[PDB]
Amino acid sequence: NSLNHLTSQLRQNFQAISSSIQAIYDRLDPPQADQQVDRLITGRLAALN
Amino acid sequence: RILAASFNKAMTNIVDAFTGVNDAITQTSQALQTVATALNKIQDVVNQQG
Amino acid sequence: AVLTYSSFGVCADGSIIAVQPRNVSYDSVSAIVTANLSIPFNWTTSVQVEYLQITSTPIVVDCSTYVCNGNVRCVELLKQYTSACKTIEDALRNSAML
Amino acid sequence: CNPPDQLVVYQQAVVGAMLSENFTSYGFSNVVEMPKFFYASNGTYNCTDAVLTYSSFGVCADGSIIAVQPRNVSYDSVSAIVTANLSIPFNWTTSVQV
Amino acid sequence: DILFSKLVTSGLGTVDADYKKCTKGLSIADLACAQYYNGIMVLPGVADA
Amino acid sequence: VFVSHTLTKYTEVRASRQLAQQKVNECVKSQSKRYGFCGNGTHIFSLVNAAPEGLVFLHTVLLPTQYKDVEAWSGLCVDGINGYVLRQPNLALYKEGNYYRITSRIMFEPRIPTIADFVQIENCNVTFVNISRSELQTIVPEYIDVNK
Amino acid sequence: VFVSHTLTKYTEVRASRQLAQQKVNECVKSQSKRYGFCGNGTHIFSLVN
Amino acid sequence: YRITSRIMFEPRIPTIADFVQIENCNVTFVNISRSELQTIVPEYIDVNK
Amino acid sequence: ESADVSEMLTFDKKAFTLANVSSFGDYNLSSVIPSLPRSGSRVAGRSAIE
Amino acid sequence: ERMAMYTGSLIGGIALGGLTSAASIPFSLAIQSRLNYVALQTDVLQENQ
Ligand SMILES: *[C@@H]1O[C@H](CO)[C@@H](O[C@@H]2O[C@H](CO)[C@@H](O[C@@H]3O[C@H](CO)[C@@H](O)[C@H](O)[C@@H]3O)[C@H](O)[C@H]2NC(C)=O)[C@H](O)[C@H]1NC(C)=O
Ligand SMILES: *[C@@H]1O[C@H](CO)[C@@H](O[C@@H]2O[C@H](CO)[C@@H](O[C@@H]3O[C@H](CO)[C@@H](O)[C@H](O)[C@@H]3O)[C@H](O)[C@H]2NC(C)=O)[C@H](O)[C@H]1NC(C)=O
Ligand SMILES: *[C@@H]1O[C@H](CO)[C@@H](O[C@@H]2O[C@H](CO)[C@@H](O)[C@H](O)[C@H]2NC(C)=O)[C@H](O)[C@H]1NC(C)=O
Ligand SMILES: *[C@@H]1O[C@H](CO)[C@@H](O[C@@H]2O[C@H](CO)[C@@H](O)[C@H](O)[C@H]2NC(C)=O)[C@H](O)[C@H]1NC(C)=O
Ligand SMILES: *[C@@H]1O[C@H](CO)[C@@H](O[C@@H]2O[C@H](CO)[C@@H](O)[C@H](O)[C@H]2NC(C)=O)[C@H](O)[C@H]1NC(C)=O
Ligand SMILES: *[C@@H]1O[C@H](CO)[C@@H](O[C@@H]2O[C@H](CO)[C@@H](O)[C@H](O)[C@H]2NC(C)=O)[C@H](O)[C@H]1NC(C)=O
Ligand SMILES: *[C@@H]1O[C@H](CO)[C@@H](O[C@@H]2O[C@H](CO)[C@@H](O)[C@H](O)[C@H]2NC(C)=O)[C@H](O)[C@H]1NC(C)=O
Ligand SMILES: *[C@@H]1O[C@H](CO)[C@@H](O[C@@H]2O[C@H](CO)[C@@H](O)[C@H](O)[C@H]2NC(C)=O)[C@H](O)[C@H]1NC(C)=O
Ligand SMILES: *[C@@H]1O[C@H](CO)[C@@H](O)[C@H](O)[C@H]1NC(C)=O
Ligand SMILES: *[C@@H]1O[C@H](CO)[C@@H](O)[C@H](O)[C@H]1NC(C)=O
Ligand SMILES: *[C@@H]1O[C@H](CO)[C@@H](O)[C@H](O)[C@H]1NC(C)=O
Ligand SMILES: *[C@@H]1O[C@H](CO)[C@@H](O)[C@H](O)[C@H]1NC(C)=O
Ligand SMILES: *[C@@H]1O[C@H](CO)[C@@H](O)[C@H](O)[C@H]1NC(C)=O
Ligand SMILES: *[C@@H]1O[C@H](CO)[C@@H](O)[C@H](O)[C@H]1NC(C)=O
Ligand SMILES: *[C@@H]1O[C@H](CO)[C@@H](O)[C@H](O)[C@H]1NC(C)=O
Ligand SMILES: *[C@@H]1O[C@H](CO)[C@@H](O)[C@H](O)[C@H]1NC(C)=O
Ligand SMILES: *[C@@H]1O[C@H](CO)[C@@H](O)[C@H](O)[C@H]1NC(C)=O
Ligand SMILES: *[C@@H]1O[C@H](CO)[C@@H](O)[C@H](O)[C@H]1NC(C)=O
Ligand SMILES: *[C@@H]1O[C@H](CO)[C@@H](O)[C@H](O)[C@H]1NC(C)=O
Repeated sequence: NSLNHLTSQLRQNFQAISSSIQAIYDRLDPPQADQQVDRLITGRLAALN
Repeated sequence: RILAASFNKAMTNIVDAFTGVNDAITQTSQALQTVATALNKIQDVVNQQG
Repeated sequence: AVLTYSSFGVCADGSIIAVQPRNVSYDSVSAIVTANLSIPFNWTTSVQVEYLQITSTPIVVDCSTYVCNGNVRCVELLKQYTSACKTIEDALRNSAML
Repeated sequence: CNPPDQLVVYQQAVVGAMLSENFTSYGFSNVVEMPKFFYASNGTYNCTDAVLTYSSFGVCADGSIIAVQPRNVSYDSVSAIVTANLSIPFNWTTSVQV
Repeated sequence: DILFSKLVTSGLGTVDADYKKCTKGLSIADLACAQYYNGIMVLPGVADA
Repeated sequence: VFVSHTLTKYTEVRASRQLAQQKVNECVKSQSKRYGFCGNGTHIFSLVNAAPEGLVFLHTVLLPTQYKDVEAWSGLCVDGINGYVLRQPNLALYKEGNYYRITSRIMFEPRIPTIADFVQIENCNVTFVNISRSELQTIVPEYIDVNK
Repeated sequence: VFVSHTLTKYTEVRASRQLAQQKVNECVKSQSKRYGFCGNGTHIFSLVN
Repeated sequence: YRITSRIMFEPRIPTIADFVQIENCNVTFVNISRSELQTIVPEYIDVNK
Repeated sequence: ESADVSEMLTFDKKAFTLANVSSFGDYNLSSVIPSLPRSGSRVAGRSAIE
Repeated sequence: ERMAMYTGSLIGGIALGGLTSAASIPFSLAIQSRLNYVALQTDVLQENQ
């Protein structure tokens, strides 16, 4: 139950374009992609906590 | 006989300590101190469920 | 002192004083030796109180009603979060049964 | 419009339901009134053993709801020093507890 | 009874709701019935009096 | 967040519930000698009552109020070749006036010395009571020197 | 989140504090015959610092 | 003969107070007569006989 | 947390005065006995292990 | 301060033997008394100390 909750949290977009980090860098310039990746970083660190 | 008389006195002070009619003198004994500790723990539990 | 924390305490008028440990006379193992021994001779009965919590009111929550408020369209969106409601409901129900 | 209900499952089957209204819902044919809810089951209330329990409530295999009672045991006692007839264990059996 | 009345009555605390009265509507729902509408069900105490 | 709050509280209650069951089995149903488990003195009996979300225990213990001084001795040495010590280590032999008595070290329970109260050992101590077979009656009133 | 960290740690300390009080009453003041409570052999006396 | 504690080797001279009488004997018991009981219990004097 | 810790911390002036190194004879207990207060205003200090 | 008084009292309590007028006993007697609690001592000269 604990592992399934942590792995499923990887599918969340956290109000970003996509949950895949590579997809963001394939669609935007680094100045704009970094701001959207930060949403995934903060959201995923919350799941680890 | 002395044991029974002492037990009856202690039981009376326990009920007095639960109500509060001897609050200003409850510090005179460690036995009455345990009642204060018990009441504090029950009060915490009663103030925590909600 | 009526209120205490660590080494500090306050009395009824509000003065702050240093609190001291309670006086207790430790019991001792009587020695097997030719000497003068002190043995308890008279007794008094003391009653002491202890409180221990043994139960907590179990609470169960229906995941569908709490998040969707009964909205039919909302419950269809909730089904995408396959592991969300099942994990919450299972955790609460098992704890209540045990 | 649709408040939540509770379903009782036993051996992969629904044996009863707890309802807030006096309706024979979920296809059950019998309904009884409990202190704080209605109970719908299909059973006949001619049982005394509960397969599932919670607090003071239990359900039999057929789904009838009954009040569970504390387990009856015989407490051990301190054999007093007095001139009278005393009872002393004479036979013993071996029991294994897990 | 002293330890159950002298201390603050848990009217605002965990008291199970009469589900049979919450859906009748014969009176405006109290704190217990209001929580039932949000899916919160306080089960009866295991320590039966 | 609510599940985290409830699960944490179940851990607190589960620990306290196990202690309460141990106190029911060891302080209420039985009499305990484990110091400090059922009060701070000599345990006699305990009572229990229902409390909000729990149990309340009323431990009944004995606290000493007065003490008695006795001139105790380690043992007896008879004829300088026979050594005797008390059968139980919690017993003490003491002199009261012209006679001798045996008492428990925990509670003052006077007892008349009997030959079954002693255990014979190979050697003697300097601190043992010097006595001969003929005078051992002063310590053990029932003793009779049959062989003499 | 901080309240959760402190309360969880207080659970660990509360359980370990009770064990410490039992070891003070049974191993330090008195002599214990409970096997394994105050070492792995015959207990004589215990010290605390 | 000597008597010792099983927990610690503490030799002791056998005294009549160290024994408890039972109804029957067992085949593995040490067979003596009343006349020779002194060899086991040095303080035993046969008053009768 | 401050209430149940205070209950555990008891004191006995009678037993405390036996904290000499001389009370134990051949048993070296100097590593655990309290240290002598350097300049008053206190009754004891940390031992050689603490 | 309270810790030093707490641990100091417990260490000193091992040297109490219940003597009249609170007189201290030689520590050899304290060990002998605690040994007797395990088994009744018959070694009169206490060579094992
Ligand atoms: C177990 O608990 C008792 C109860 O508190 C511990 O303290 C002792 O309690 C009695 C009263 O119940 C004290 O008696 C009083 O002492 C002062 C001494 O000057 C005297 O003025 C009073 O008239 C009365 O006799 C007793 O002294 C007190 N012990 C100490 C050291 O103050 C008791 O010590 C506890 N025992 C154990 C083994 O934990
Ligand atoms: C410990 O657990 C055992 C069971 O594992 C308890 O034994 C049960 O004790 C009750 C009360 O004595 C017995 O009930 C009585 O049985 C007789 C014969 O059937 C009947 O005439 C009485 O009216 C009553 O039903 C029960 O049969 C017995 N069960 C077993 C398996 O021995 C025991 O009481 C428990 N002891 C403690 C101290 O908790
Ligand atoms: C135990 O205490 C008794 C008194 O209760 C002591 O008796 C005194 O002993 C001294 C020895 O020099 C005499 O001068 C006194 O006259 C005695 N007093 C009485 C009233 O007889 C005794 O010495 C103590 N014994 C031990 C072994 O400690
Ligand atoms: C214990 O029980 C025995 C019987 O097992 C009692 O003996 C009876 O005593 C009365 C005394 O008036 C006699 O009338 C009966 O004839 C006796 N019965 C037998 C079978 O001898 C005895 O009284 C009881 N004693 C106690 C102290 O409880
Ligand atoms: C057994 O004898 C020894 C001596 O062989 C006793 O020890 C003496 O006891 C007195 C009184 O406390 C001391 O003043 C002596 O200094 C001790 N001598 C030694 C060599 O330690 C001992 O007390 C006796 N033991 C028992 C259990 O009676
Ligand atoms: C019991 O008698 C013995 C002697 O059989 C006494 O022990 C002697 O005491 C004197 C005086 O101090 C010493 O000079 C001897 O060397 C001791 N001899 C032995 C073998 O210990 C002893 O004092 C007497 N006991 C009592 C309690 O008075
Ligand atoms: C003590 O005496 C009894 C006498 O009966 C001995 O037991 C007998 O041993 C013989 C030889 O093995 C058997 O044939 C008898 O049938 C035994 N009788 C009993 C009591 O069953 C016993 O062995 C002797 N024990 C010792 C150690 O001397
Ligand atoms: C008891 O032990 C203490 C601590 O180990 C001893 O003190 C030490 O003694 C050695 C002797 O070589 C010195 O080097 C250390 O510097 C001392 N340390 C301290 C902190 O004082 C002490 O000598 C021992 N005493 C006895 C009687 O055995
Ligand atoms: C405990 O004992 C000390 C003296 O050793 C005394 O000063 C103190 O007041 C006593 N009790 C309390 C409760 O402070
Ligand atoms: C024990 O103390 C009580 C209370 O002071 C007293 O009434 C009683 O007589 C005393 N008993 C003895 C045997 O000294
Ligand atoms: C519930 O319905 C049954 C069947 O119609 C009826 O007999 C009973 O009186 C009803 N009870 C209540 C409390 O409505
Ligand atoms: C319960 O019994 C009724 C009675 O007709 C039956 O029709 C329904 O199928 C049964 N279903 C269950 C749950 O047993
Ligand atoms: C109830 O159960 C008993 C025992 O199985 C059975 O004999 C009886 O027919 C049932 N019905 C009634 C009304 O007692
Ligand atoms: C326990 O005892 C009660 C009262 O004597 C009795 O009615 C009941 O049938 C017994 N058994 C159970 C399981 O409650
Ligand atoms: C004890 O009970 C058993 C059956 O449980 C029986 O076989 C045995 O003979 C009994 N013993 C006595 C001594 O009554
Ligand atoms: C035997 O009894 C007499 C009294 O008839 C008594 O003088 C004598 O001392 C007793 N014998 C012993 C060894 O005490
Ligand atoms: C003492 O008892 C023995 C028997 O145990 C006997 O033979 C002896 O003669 C008696 N007298 C003496 C002085 O040993
Ligand atoms: C001694 O034994 C004989 C039998 O050998 C018996 O008659 C006598 O009564 C016994 N002595 C006593 C004092 O009973
Ligand atoms: C030990 O006791 C003596 C008594 O004279 C005292 O001088 C000494 O300072 C005490 N030790 C400590 C460490 O306080």
